[PDB]
Amino acid sequence: YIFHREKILELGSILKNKRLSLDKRAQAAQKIGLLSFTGGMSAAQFASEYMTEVAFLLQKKKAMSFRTKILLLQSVACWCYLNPDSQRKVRQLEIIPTLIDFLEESFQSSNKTEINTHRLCQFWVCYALTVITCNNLAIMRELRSYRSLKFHLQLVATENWSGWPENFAEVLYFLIGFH
Amino acid sequence: MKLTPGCFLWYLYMDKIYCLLSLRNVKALMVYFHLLDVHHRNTLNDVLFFHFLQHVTNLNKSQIGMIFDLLDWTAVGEIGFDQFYVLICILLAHQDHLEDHFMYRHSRPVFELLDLDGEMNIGAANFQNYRFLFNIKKQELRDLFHDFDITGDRLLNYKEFKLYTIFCTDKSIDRKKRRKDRE
Amino acid sequence: IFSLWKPHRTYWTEQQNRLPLPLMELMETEVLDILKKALITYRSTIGRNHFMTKELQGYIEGIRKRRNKRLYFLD
Repeated sequence: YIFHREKILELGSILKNKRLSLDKRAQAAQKIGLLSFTGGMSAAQFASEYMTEVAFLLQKKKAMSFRTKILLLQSVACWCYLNPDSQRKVRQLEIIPTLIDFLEESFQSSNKTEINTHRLCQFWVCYALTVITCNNLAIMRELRSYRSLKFHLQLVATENWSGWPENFAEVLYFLIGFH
Repeated sequence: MKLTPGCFLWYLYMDKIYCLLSLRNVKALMVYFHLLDVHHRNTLNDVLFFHFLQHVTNLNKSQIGMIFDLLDWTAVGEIGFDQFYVLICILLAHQDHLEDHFMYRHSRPVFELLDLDGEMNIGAANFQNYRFLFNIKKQELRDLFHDFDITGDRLLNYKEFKLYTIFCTDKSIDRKKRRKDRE
Repeated sequence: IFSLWKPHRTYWTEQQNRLPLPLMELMETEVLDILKKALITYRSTIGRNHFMTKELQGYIEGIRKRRNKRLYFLD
């Protein structure tokens, strides 16, 4: 029990050291995500304090490289599932509008320098947002609120899915209700 | 015993009430057991787990020696589920320093693993080299031999190990007991 | 009730499956390391003159295409 709690306590004390490169803290945040998911419920209300720092740094997406943003994509994807206090915590505290804000990435901003990593970013953000869906009623109303994303959802219907377990875009469009 | 940090076995969850693992974690481990069988015969071979413990631990080939013939209780060479699950249970129960609580209620299994040859009685030549698993030094081997041999013929018993496993969880009053012992 | 009900119930039917974690498709790097250690001990054992050699060769390209689908363009 408490050994997991104390070890994530000191590596969280690394996580609030500001004067360091971010990538070791990003794989540290991967360790919070995996250890909190393999703990259970009690690890999730233990780790209920620790989204302050990652929620602070997720608005600085225009500075760091693509590795950091895809790393907190699978950090929040590993953290989010089977977690009720999480899934009503995130839509009141700027997460799924921030994933919408993440999505403009490159369809109006950039065209190509090495733009394969861009569709890798779309792969990991859609796999992030399918596993936050659960069975509530709140979140797909504001997903219905936006306008152009359905058209972009058409674009993620167009692209081929290589070696994935199943095509998450078509079950996304099935769950989003614009059919 | 010091395992390598950052490994998968360092990410498991240990409970401090019955000293066990979860249903979803052993679901994950039967998925890795299913994918790790190269000839897919619902069983396990040796050198893969040998390299696995070389990655996750730091122990030389003698430890491979007595580990790989303690786990070969099936006496056919090819191993399976239960020995793998109980061995990963014990090796992730070493570092938590509450393994005395683990064989507080796992008496009959460590009987059956220490009964390497099926006569229900255990000699000193069996566990003289298993002291790496339980960090017991030779002076308290001498003390446990000359203080807890009701059998008296360098041999063990079921109720003797019941006294041994209620002895294992309360060592502070055991040092105050040996403080009282000469008086 | 109504078109709220009949869709989303099936999505909790989606919520039981094997459900790999996002790191379960990338935790096998040391599993590749220990099996490639088994390959180099196997090359010290018998070499290429053999056919269960060929089936573990089929296993190493099978996991090569199994890891390639996440590592074509990621590199």
